[PDB]
Amino acid sequence: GSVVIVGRIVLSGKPA
Amino acid sequence: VEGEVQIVSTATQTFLATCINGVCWTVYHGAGTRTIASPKGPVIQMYTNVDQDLVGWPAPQGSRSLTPCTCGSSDLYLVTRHADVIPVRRRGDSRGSLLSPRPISYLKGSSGGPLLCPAGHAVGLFRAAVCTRGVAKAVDFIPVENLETTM
Ligand SMILES: [Zn+2]
Repeated sequence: GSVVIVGRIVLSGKPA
Repeated sequence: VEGEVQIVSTATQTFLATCINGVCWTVYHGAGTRTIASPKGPVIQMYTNVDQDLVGWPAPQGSRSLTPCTCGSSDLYLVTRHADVIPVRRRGDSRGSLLSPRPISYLKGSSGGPLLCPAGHAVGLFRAAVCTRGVAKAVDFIPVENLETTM
């Protein structure tokens, strides 16, 4: 199988 | 916006990965020797150290790396898959105590996430929760030094 990326976290809370 | 932490999943479980120094690291107990998905096909692991319970793939798209800690602080902060920050007091080379124990459920799915210092720099990679009757009071982590060394 493969590891897929389901989401991401920005530690600074950057909205941009 | 680029993220330092990736929320990943395999057919069986969900956990986290953390990009440190251009590499996307996570726990071997979550990924194994699995490859990581990309739009050009799966990319194989750059590093694999079953002993340290560590694996590493090239940093993926939409990510940014974390800077290893160099201040040596013992006041750590664990980031969960839900983006919750949990203060941890470092007890040793690879362990720290939660300043406020949480039920194990609160820490589930977070292995592979980062243990940060007061400067938000990477101190280690969350390896496993140390529970006592369903309450997580401490955690085991892989020092960034091991990652630096693996590279
Ligand atoms: Zn630091």
